[PDB]
Amino acid sequence: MEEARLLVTCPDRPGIVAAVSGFLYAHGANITDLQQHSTDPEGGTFFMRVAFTASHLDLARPALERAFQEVVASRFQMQWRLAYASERKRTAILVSKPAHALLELLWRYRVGELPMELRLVISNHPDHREEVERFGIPYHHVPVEKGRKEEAEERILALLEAEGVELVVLARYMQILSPGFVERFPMRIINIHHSFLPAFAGADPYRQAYERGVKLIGATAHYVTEELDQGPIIEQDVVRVSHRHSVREMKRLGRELERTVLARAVRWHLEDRILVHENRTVVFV
Amino acid sequence: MEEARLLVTCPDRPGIVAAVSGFLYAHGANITDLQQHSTDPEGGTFFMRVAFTASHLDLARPALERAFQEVVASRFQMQWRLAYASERKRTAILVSKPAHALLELLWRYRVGELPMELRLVISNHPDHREEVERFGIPYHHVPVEKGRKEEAEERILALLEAEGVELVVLARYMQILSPGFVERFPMRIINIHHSFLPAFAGADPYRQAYERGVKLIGATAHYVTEELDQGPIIEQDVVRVSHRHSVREMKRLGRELERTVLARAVRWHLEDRILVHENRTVVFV
Amino acid sequence: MEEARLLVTCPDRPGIVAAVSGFLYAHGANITDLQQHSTDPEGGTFFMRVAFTASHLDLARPALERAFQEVVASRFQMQWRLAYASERKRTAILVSKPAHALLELLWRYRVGELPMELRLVISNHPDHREEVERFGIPYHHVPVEKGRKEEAEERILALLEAEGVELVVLARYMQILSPGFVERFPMRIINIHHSFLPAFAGADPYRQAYERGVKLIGATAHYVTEELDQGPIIEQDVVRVSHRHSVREMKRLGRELERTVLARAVRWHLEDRILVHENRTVVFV
Amino acid sequence: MEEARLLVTCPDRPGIVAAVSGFLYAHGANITDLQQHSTDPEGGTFFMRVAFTASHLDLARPALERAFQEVVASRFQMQWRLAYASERKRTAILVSKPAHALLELLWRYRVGELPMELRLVISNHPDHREEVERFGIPYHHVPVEKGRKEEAEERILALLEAEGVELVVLARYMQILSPGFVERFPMRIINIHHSFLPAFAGADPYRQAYERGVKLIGATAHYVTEELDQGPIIEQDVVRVSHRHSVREMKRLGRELERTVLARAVRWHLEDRILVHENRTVVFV
Repeated sequence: MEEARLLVTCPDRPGIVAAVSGFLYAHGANITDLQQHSTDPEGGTFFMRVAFTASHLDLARPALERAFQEVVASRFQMQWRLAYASERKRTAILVSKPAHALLELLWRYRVGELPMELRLVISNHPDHREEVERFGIPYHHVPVEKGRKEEAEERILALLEAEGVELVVLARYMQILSPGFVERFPMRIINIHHSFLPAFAGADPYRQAYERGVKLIGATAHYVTEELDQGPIIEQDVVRVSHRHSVREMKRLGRELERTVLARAVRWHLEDRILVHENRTVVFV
Repeated sequence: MEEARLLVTCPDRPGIVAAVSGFLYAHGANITDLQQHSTDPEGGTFFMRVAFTASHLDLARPALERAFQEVVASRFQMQWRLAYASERKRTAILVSKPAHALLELLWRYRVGELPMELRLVISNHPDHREEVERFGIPYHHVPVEKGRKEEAEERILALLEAEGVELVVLARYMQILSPGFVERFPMRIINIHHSFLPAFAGADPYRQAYERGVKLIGATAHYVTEELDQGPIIEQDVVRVSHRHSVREMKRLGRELERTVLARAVRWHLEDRILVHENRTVVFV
Repeated sequence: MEEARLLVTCPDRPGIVAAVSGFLYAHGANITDLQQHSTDPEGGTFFMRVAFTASHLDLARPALERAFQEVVASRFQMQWRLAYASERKRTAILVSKPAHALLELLWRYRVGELPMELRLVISNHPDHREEVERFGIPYHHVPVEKGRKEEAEERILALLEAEGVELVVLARYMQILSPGFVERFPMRIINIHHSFLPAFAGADPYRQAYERGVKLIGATAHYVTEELDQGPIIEQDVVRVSHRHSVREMKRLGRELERTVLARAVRWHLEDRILVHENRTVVFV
Repeated sequence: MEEARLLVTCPDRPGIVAAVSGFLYAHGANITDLQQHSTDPEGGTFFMRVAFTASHLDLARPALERAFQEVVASRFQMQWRLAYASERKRTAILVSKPAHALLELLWRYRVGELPMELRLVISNHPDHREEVERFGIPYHHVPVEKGRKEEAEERILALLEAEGVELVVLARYMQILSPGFVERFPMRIINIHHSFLPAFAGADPYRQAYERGVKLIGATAHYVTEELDQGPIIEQDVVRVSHRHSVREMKRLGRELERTVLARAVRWHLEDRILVHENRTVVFV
């Protein structure tokens, strides 16, 4: 069967669920999943993901959209999107030196545990061409020269635009992205990075965490923003470490943690379970 | 504010959520929480817990019930219940020799983390009278004599009936309950017990688990049934153990695990998040 | 640098650690990891794993082994072993229809997370030939015909001998192994399989479970033994399930659980961290 | 039976385990637990905890201590300690407005899960007098007036001295302690407090967090030091949060996290499982 997903965010008022479930009912659909959240009882914002089925979710789609928009969307000033499971989001993976993130994604993709359409892997290094190509996926090596940054980014954009990339995944890509680039992929660029307690801003954090004697290693997957501030956090987790682990053993623990947290975030983004509002997310698991 | 909770279970058909959220909307309520589950897309059974607020949830209650029953309940052959947070379920704790379960409950109750009204603690032993009374709660020691079982149970029932006990919690009560007794507390008697992998039916399981070299200890909180088969499982969890732990150390791990799992189940039952159907539960966390 | 590992098991006696470490000291070795365990304070059996490095673990090895046998071993009646990290254990993987456990092993092996030397994969089905050989590993299909089981085992055994397999992993191999077969691999056959709370013995476990309303799913890896009883358990773990997950998604989590649990017991074995005594194990992680 | 614990720390050298265990053996002791650690393979510092029992740990103790000092200690330049389980450490608890951390300590102490000898509770508020004294523990209220902080510390110190406090626990004590105060309790003051990913420095942490859309909350227990920097971390842990939880329920989970995390570091300390070297700790659990 075909599963349609209705993602909705709007100002919190009474009757949104009644309106939506009621609209869907009149169009002969059957809710298979319904979740909602309100940042505040009265006032604030409303969030809802509704997964459902219905006969002929084909040419019956543009019409389903027109009606929802006229009948419900406009009434509640809703921000929404109707997504179908059969749809496979054209994605791209940018990567630099580290390969733990990329590999987990490629493999999880290969055994069919990530519902996407991986179009290509872009890297400012050649290191992974062999492994990536063995998966039947285009590997594009486009160097990132000093000052010649704009040089590189132009190619990358053309590349993604040519392929119709809807999602860009930074699998430990070590180069910064100008606000202009990020501007073309709003809440469409997922990134991963190391976290700690307390936070460790410096050179070789995995040496500073060990130096402070931390008992935890964190990792944070988030949406990338032009904004001066880190984008909407998607997922966060930690791996326990003890006096036992050496800078060598912590790094391995942190990678396993990173590739896991990142895949989790990508899987969620692909299953359409992430709703963004302001600089936070509402993840409907 | 006052929080009202609508628990509903019925045969799965399209339009239940539309009907319920729509009814609540017309009665000027605001959904603060909505969760639902369907055992099967088409066919099967429907479950839903709706927490909400509204002005004057007082004398506006019996009327809210009449309408829901005439307008929604009868239409969908629903099994339902309207519960209020201000309501404090009159409960009772039966206990025998072990005290880990009872203590966790008493304390969690004392620091206000269990929304109930503990009326009394019944025991077929005297062991805990001192601790229980220090909490300002009646301790009733009613022996359970050989063959004179019916003798004991009569007192216990009279006791609970006199107090208006709505929930009975077996905090490691070591005596069996005749089907007649259980018959007066349908899905109102929560119990806790040890679990393993593989299961260990015998004398001194905590010696057989250690003897088999298990790496896990389990505990299961469930509703008690006259039925020959263990009642609806509410919650289940495990605690990891290694070659290191001795029968002495496993027992301590299993108790900490039991009192935790049991309190969790009681807290859920009290917050009205447990829906029973057949011999399973749908817990809305 | 070469990491030597000393695994020792013997009747618990005072002074075993003194004798073992004193010996290693005299031989100019430095202990990098030391772990011990005693089943009982008085009497019982002692277990210990000592990882150390030393100048010239070259042909200095045989002498190291002779000296330990004479000076410490015979004296304490210990069953021991001295392994070298660089000795990648020649292993084989048996598999039937299900591929989740096989794939995990293959990928973790390729990414270097499993220190072994995969020599071959054997199956009573041809299904996985393409994928396994894509990893550069020989695929040998040996059907298992009712009545002709005898003939199958002999071939399987010929292949393992010709390859000098030291470890046999059953990644969800669905065919029974005769005691005659197992007798040839004392504590050298690791198997994986389902587990539930309560347990289940029938057709469709992930069915009788969804049926009982369990909140957990268990997986158990263990060495295989000739006798009736299941062999020493190596690792056990769980995955939380609920009302949300379906009978389908319950099987998916069960696979991801098994694959992780089995790969873990394999790595611990390959890393020489498992000691067996009776029908239980000591795992020094 | 009396369990003796030998905590040792010294410049990593070959033969330390040989010398320590050989010594204990000669003195007729039996090792029940042995754990060691080396920060670096070559050079660095060695850490070790040995739990053992022995015939007549009576006045045989001073001799045991003399002999170890002469034969092993001075030789390896080790900072060591020999603790006896029966020596219940005299401890004190400081607390301000928040009571969650205090209550947990009090209850776990009463139920016997914290091997210590609570001598007193001191607060710059009178709020908890009734509850603390209900546990049979003296309550001493010492206000902290701006400008009169000096006068407060002196009294607090007089109370601790008169009681012979060996361990000072800060169960969310909201007042600053002068270096002069801390200097009197080298590695003897355990404190607890919030932590986030990313961290937060302002008014209302559980506000700036709900603000950033974090999915975790952290708590860190650690010894207090005179210097600017936070002292050696003892334990760290987390609690997952989401969109579901509110700013209210985020504080509730944060309390339950802190109380558990602090009580854990306290028990490990009381059980002599913490060794400090520089600004980090080694925790042998």
